[PDB]
Amino acid sequence: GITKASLATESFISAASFQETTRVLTEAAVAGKRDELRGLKENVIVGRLIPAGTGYAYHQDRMRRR
Amino acid sequence: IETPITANFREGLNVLQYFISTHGARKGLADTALKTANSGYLTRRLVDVAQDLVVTEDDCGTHEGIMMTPVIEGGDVKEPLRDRVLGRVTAEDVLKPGTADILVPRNTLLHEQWCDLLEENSVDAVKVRSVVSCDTDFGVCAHCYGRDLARGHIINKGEAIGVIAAQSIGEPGTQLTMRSSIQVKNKGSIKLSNVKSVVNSSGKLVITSRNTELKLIDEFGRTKESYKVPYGAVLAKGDGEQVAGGETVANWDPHTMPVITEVSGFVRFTDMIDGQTITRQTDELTGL
Amino acid sequence: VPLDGGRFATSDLNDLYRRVINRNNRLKRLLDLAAPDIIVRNEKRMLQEAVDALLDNGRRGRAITGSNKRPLKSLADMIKGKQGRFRQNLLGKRVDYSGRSVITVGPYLRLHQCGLPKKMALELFKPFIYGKLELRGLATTIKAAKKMVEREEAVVWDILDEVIREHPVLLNRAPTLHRLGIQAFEPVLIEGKAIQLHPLVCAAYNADFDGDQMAVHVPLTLEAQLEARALMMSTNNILSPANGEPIIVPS
Amino acid sequence: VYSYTEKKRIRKDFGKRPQVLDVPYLLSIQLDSFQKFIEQDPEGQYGLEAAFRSVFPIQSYSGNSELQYVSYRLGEPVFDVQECQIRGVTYSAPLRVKLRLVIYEREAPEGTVKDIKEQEVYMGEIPLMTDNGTFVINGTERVIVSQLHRSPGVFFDSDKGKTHSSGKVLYNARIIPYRGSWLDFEFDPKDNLFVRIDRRRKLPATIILRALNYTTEQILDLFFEKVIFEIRDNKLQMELVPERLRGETASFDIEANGKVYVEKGRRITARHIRQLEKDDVKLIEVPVEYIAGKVVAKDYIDESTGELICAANMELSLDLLAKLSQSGHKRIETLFTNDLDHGPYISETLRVDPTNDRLSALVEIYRMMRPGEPPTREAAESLFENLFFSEDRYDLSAVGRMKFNRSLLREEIEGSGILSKDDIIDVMKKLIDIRNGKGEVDDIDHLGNRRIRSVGEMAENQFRVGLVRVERAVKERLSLGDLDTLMPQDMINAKPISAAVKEFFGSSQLSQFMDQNNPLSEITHKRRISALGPGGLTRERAGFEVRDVHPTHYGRVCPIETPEGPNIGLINSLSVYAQTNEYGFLETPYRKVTDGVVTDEIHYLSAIEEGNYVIAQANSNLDEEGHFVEDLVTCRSKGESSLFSRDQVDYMDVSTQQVVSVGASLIPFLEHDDANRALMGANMQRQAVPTLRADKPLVGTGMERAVAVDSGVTAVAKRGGVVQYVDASRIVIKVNEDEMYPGEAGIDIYNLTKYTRSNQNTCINQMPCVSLGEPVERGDVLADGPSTDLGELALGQNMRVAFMPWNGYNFEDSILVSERVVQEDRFTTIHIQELACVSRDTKLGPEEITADIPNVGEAALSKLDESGIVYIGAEVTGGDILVGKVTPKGETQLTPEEKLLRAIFGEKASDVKDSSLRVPNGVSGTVIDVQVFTRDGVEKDKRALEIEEMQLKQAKKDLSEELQILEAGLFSRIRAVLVAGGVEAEKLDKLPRDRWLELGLTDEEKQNQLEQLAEQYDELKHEFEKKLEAKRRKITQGDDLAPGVLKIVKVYLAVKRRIQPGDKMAGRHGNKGVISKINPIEDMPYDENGTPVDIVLNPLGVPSRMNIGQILETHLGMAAKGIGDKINAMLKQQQEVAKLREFIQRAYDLGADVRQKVDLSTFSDEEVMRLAENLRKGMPIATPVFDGAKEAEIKELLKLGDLPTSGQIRLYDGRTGEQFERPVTVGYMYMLKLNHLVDDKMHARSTGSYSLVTQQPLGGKAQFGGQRFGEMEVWALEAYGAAYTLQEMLTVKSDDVNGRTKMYKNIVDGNHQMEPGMPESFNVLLKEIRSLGINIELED
DNA sequence: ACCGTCATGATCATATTATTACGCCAGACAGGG
DNA sequence: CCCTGTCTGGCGTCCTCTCACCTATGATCATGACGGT
Ligand SMILES: [Zn+2]
Repeated sequence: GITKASLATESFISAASFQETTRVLTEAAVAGKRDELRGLKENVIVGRLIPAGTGYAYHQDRMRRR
Repeated sequence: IETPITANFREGLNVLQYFISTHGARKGLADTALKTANSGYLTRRLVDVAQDLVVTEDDCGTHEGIMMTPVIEGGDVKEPLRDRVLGRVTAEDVLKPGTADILVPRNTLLHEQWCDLLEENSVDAVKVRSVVSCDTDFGVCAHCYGRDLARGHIINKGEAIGVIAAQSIGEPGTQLTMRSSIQVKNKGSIKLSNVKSVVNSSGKLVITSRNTELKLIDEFGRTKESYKVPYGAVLAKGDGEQVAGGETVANWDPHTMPVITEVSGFVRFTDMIDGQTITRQTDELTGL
Repeated sequence: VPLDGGRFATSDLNDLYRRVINRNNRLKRLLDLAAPDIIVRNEKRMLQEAVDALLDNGRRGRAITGSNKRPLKSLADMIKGKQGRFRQNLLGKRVDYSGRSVITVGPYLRLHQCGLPKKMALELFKPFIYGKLELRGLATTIKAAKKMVEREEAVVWDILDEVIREHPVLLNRAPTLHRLGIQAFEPVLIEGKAIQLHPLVCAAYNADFDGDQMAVHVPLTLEAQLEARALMMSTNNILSPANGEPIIVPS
Repeated sequence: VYSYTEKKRIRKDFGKRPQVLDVPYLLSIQLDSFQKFIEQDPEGQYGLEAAFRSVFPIQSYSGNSELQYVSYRLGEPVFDVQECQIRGVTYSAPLRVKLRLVIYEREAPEGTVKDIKEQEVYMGEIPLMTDNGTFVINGTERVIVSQLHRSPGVFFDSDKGKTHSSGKVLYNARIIPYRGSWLDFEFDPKDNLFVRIDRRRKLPATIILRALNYTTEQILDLFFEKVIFEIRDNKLQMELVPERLRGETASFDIEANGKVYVEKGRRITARHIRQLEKDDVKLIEVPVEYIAGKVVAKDYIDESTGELICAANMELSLDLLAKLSQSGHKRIETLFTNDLDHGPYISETLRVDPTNDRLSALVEIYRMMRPGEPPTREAAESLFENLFFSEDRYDLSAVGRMKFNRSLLREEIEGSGILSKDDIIDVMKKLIDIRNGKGEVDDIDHLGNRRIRSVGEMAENQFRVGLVRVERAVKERLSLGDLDTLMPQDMINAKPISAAVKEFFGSSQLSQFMDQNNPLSEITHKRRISALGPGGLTRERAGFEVRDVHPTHYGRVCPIETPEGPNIGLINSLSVYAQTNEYGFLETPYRKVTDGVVTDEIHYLSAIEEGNYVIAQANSNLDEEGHFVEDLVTCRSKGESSLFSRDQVDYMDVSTQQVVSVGASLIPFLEHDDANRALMGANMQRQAVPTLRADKPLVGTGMERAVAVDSGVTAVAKRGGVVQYVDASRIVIKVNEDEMYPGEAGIDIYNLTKYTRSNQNTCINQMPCVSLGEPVERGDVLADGPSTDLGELALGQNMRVAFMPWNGYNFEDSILVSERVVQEDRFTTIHIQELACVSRDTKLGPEEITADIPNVGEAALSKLDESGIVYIGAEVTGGDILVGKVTPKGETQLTPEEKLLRAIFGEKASDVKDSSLRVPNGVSGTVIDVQVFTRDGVEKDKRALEIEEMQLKQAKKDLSEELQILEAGLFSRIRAVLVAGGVEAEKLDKLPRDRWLELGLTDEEKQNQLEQLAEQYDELKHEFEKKLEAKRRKITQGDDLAPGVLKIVKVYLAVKRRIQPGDKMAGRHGNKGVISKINPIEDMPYDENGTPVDIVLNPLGVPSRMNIGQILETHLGMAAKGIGDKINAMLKQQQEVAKLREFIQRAYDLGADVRQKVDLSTFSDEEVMRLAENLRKGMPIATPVFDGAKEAEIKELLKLGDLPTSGQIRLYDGRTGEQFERPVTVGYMYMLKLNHLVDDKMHARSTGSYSLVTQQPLGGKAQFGGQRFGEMEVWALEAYGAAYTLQEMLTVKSDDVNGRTKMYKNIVDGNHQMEPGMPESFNVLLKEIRSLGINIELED
């Protein structure tokens, strides 16, 4: 279901901007999880270009130049 | 309430009629002012499950996609195929309903001109590409989404479709509310699906399958009606037959589950002993 | 920070940290005083409950409180909830170069332009007017320009009509549900104090005129002016994205 | 006959039903409750005496001392209301209490105390109520709002359906005490019976029945009947009453008297019961399988062994029968446990019980209350006697005992406040009866179960909580000191009492700030039935049913006036005629319809007495005697409307206005509006603003005079008489002699309230409306208030409206207004703002109020005096300096070095930062009142002494005018005395006023009268002198301030606003609208007479938003103005009074059987000219709510004027000058300006201040802030492809500080470019997550 | 009129108890056929 | 040991505007007014 599916994501900021932050931050902390940003709300949190709209060319460029 | 409000607003409502009116309107204001919270929280859950999904390819390179048919509840055909397969790219190439013709090719967007050439040929159902069958890792390819919907063309490489989709489902959350036998209507041809049947002694084709779908196909090929016929019903008609508009074609009794047979012969009571298994209840008002 | 007066309105985290440090100093002094066990146990237990109350208050039995019976807000309550950092300061932010007023009709408009008052226009476009005034050579330092628009002389309105001209603004009705609730217009200056909004566009915003209010936002940089003209302009949103039906239907 | 202000302008009145009970005093809830609270009340209850007699006598911890209670008394307040609002004090009264201390001796607490002491003691300050019904807490006039909560008593709810997911309903029985521990009996799906106390852990219910000292034999004696088995020679025979066998299938062939009655396999019919009870069958025969599961009642013991044969409440087997049969028992008592009739709920409950006696039950109850501690029999007895059975901790009120006896079908409604054994046993009996299928459950929203608290009861409860804290303190101190040496003011202290009552009146959830911008808004905020607050529900949790109008709100709580939004139906408003019962419920009047005739006696029914009887509807036709003219009449029996016969009715409603409230009974034609639009119309009629010259409603309901006079904005005459001196400041009434006291000679002075600030920044003015030499009657208006006119209620103004689409400028709901409206200055209102400048003492130095300001011009300071505080009456704009204040700061770390350096320069060089009080951004207006509050011991500057001399001369001149005009009336009485009995016609007025008091006269009542008037003269002289000295010592003395503030300068601006495109106007039916274009005069659609229409609405709002009442109001307003134009035509031609009398009489008859029936033949040729002087701007018409003016009466009144019958005039155009096709509707609508203006919402920000903890802009308008680019707007920009717009929308424009300074340099240099960086609030997120044990980083 | 006594206001550390009245809806836990 | 009531936690709409208001106390030096000589 949609709230169990958005809280079970491979990106803990996406699952922490949404409902309960305690459960998700302890699960991510004891798992040692890492957030390869790669979505819209991680980049709205961290303050950069959205990887969808005009910023999709910027993220193509950055993903190409690694 | 069994006593209505016989006075309109040009005539005056008296006191009791206005008080019953206030019952009916206070319920509506409470429903909107509490409905809006669930509508907003639904939009939030939807844009946070979507949140990631970006059109990131141009073709996933597949041949799978869902089978768009017109939807029919049992009344007249509710939503036509041109509402469901408008601007969605076909999965395999649609055969023209005559015989084995390449009417449309296998990766064409179906805009209004293609949909009119679909409606002229009375095309049954289209196997079309759906987003849930997209093979793209981490995103949706540009063909399996479909038309842009506010642009005439296909979706561009990039445009966030998860967020516009989540907003478009949750945005009408305010307008939504919060709190015998089969009689045919039109005149056409009969077809049966999921059917395993047998002819009774009288002639009415009874069915030995519970899950039988009774379709009414017209003289053109498209499916215009559909119904669900239970296990053991008295069908007035048969397979492939032509009927008249309004003629009863089905009959059953839902309060009496039929234990009808396939063959004939004599009846024996196997493991039926009166006193422990079955009981003797002679009827009061009839005697049988 | 102190409020208006002579006392300091102290935060809740200072109460939490000050209690943990008071208890930790007491426990160091007891462990020093070789106190007996039954209650050094009480001292360490009070420290355990103090730390557990600092981190996530109220997850243990009934939450501590300073004034008056309301519990005080801990670190996890600075993160979680509707008013944490995610939902209140990182996903949604308060925004400079922005304005807000009551809307009204103005049916003379073309549907790519909206009316915008002169007082709001001179307040939202203060740096562009400063840059324009410094380019002409009328003034010298920045102060002089701020005195000029603080006085509102006769020459800054031509400067204002020369910073408006091809510069879109984002009008936004306050319950934005779908993407047609943020649309970019070109301003036409209004003698008045009310945003004049083209009527057809109202059916997109769900905006009647019974007391509604809208916010204006200014695209500062050049890529944002081009995004307002090429993606978010009101001429570009004539079909609703939920379907194929036109959203600029005459109401 | 009519009162003299009702001969000024007599309102035309339609309406058919002759009234029998007039509208009561609309503020009776507040005033009657608080009069019930504070008054010397004998016989114990109610009031403060209930608290002082329930918490006292405080007896000590066995020290034989006792602090008992005598009486109480409130002294006068030190400050009256006006000085209290000006200065800022509470409006309180000191509560003196006479307490007594007695101290008993040793070995005899029934012996003599050695010493007593009775004395006066100070405790608390309770705030009094003003005559308007409001409190003054800190200079701001506040209202405590009535609460609607659950009635104390038993309550049998049914948890229907939802539990256990199998449809088996539960039943709980919540006993709701007024003060103490709750008690919930309930069931469970195993059909066991479970008690719980205060929502704690759950126990089986009969554990409390053992706690009341019941043995198990007695419990089964109570809760079941008995079945008798007699062992008489054959198969253990049975006593059988066949009523238990109603529908049971027997296991054998029941025969008796040698006759087969019942067959095996069949059930016992009712006629077989009749056979067995007709033949009087007693003993029948049972098999050995019949008592296989019968449950024994009591214990049987064997006499030989002394053991127990079978325990109580146990089923019987073969061996138990074999044991008790051979022990000598012939009688066997069992229980009847049926499927439908009587379940064994008590029996299964006792089988779950582990306890066995009283002690174990008390131990288990003591253990479920306080978990995990050693119980003791004394502690368990003390706890269970202090839960329910003590006068201290448990108290049903009289309301609670009434509901608890009524819902258990008792007789006496009087009982003790504590429970007993019979009470709990009757609760369990009624719960088992409801489970058995007979009797019904009780709904919650039924208004027989919703009590109304008010100001008096809630203040009593908060005062009682203060007293139980102080009895904790007195029990501490009384037995821990030396006696006898102390007095009962050293023990009891006034801090918790005053803290409790000051916290309740100061900040509660029900002591709220009065919405005061309108007389209507006052008088409908004081009448409010809020469901929220302490003890009630909350907005964001509940619910569905409580937000819905129950069928018993009819005539108690208004159905249509409630705030839409998050709390609909919780902020209910009380109706017009609805009183409050003796207990606290709601009651409403009715008319006792005896068998044929509607008797005109009123008779108050509650909410549960209404249900049993049958009530006729309000507007039922009756022919002059009371006989109902139909033979089917619409009535309502038990919450359900129907059609009943002519003479089975028992009550009729009083008047047809009683379902609605006073907010929504000033709406004309209410019966034509759909209920949503009537709701929005009543709410916006509350939200109006007072204009400059308020006019009148042409189409009212006649309810305006009750709302105006019965509020407190007009100056109602106390004693009637003759006016002597009218002025804009004061009004002097000379009291008539047939209304007048013998002593205290008496001519009254009304000091009006001129331009002062309301709470909503409006301008609460009072204008005198009487002439000079004019008679006034008792109970009559003298001075109109805000939004009043001649004693009526004029909220907005009435203007010429036309319904036509006009070129798009009224598209959705907008309004288009001619310039003729703004030229007439008719929507110009007066606001008063109160700007304040405090001057504190910092630790860098004190602040000054000097006029010298660093780095400002002399032209900016020319509006100041030599003292630095602005003159009275200088029109300022935004940015002008009102109070020149500079920060007295600096301080260069003291020391000798700097000590000798300060002598050279001298004083202060420039260590004074500028922090003056300035006008807010973008207002104007006039400085009308300046106050200077100064701490005593600080030098008062020059303007402070100037204001003190001004107020001193004003007070002395005003009190001298009081004494002078009062003694002018007194000497005018003295002259009237001396003429009778010893006249000096021409001799008296020559000899002086001193020698009138001592002139001789005959010893009669006249000489005694002279002695009375003389001593009243001398007493008023001495009283004048002492109160002048008291007023001077109140003015000249210092003022209390906050700790550490030197002086406060307050400046009152009076802004005078106007109209503009963007304001909100609205009618009285829900037709809102932003006024969109202020057209010129010429463009308006005019008609074939010449007059332009003022406002052009939009017709399309009528068929969807179904408010059809505004079009009938428009047509009747045009009829009213047609009559007014014909009066203006017959008066402008200077016609004699005969033709005016003819036409006014024809315009006042005009209808069906109506109530008005006036005649002008008793107005005598001078009042008719003045009545026509008041009717020439239109004729006011009353239209009551549900008994209004029908269509044919509007047509007949439009025929009296020469207007067209259909109401529609053909209208030309202003632009083209050519006719509009299909003639349009014009008329007059009474439209209101709302105070949602547009130069209070408009705001703009380029770059202002920034917040401190997260570097984002501030929020609001007063703080110069930016609009919240919220979360859904971020979603809407993700939904496009706008990526750079969102990046600068949440990095550059908002948060990143180096990013935004780079941005500001780049914008003022022409380079549109952003250097992005990072949000600083994300670094705040890193520090808050990192301040836990969590290690968040940034990789690479 | 000066000297001594009762009264009354500053600064300052001490550290937590006798109310209840949402409505689902998952998720984990002791109980028992 | 697989169903199962029962208990515990965790949600519950966005944007805006106006107003008022945040424990009690228990102990003592030193200032301040009152009365005798
Ligand atoms: Zn795909």
